[PDB]
Amino acid sequence: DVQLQESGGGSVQAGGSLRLSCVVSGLTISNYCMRWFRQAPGKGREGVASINSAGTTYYADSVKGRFTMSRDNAKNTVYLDMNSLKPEDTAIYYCASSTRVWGGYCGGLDDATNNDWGQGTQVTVSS
Repeated sequence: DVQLQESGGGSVQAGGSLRLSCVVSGLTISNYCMRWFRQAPGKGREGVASINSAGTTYYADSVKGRFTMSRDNAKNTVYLDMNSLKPEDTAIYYCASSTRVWGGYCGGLDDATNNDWGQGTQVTVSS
């Protein structure tokens, strides 16, 4: 039974940084593509970052450089470090594992199929 629990969302001002956490239960996160998605207000859910079993990371065009994803295997937890946040980063950030893919590789960033999903965490970035 795969459970993902996000935390660390909050209000921050543009320029600032935040760190999100996603604690995973029922899977070893090293063996899967783990992912961050987000849904901005009124918008469809979008891919943000992902990390394959080799710990290689891929990032969406709009966040590359600024955002970084990593992994802590002893805690079975996945992080997103968001640096130089902008008003457009305001969204519910959701963590996911590509549970139903055989392989440790990642689908495309915007590939919301094959996943178990957490519940989301709110990030608000004021001007």
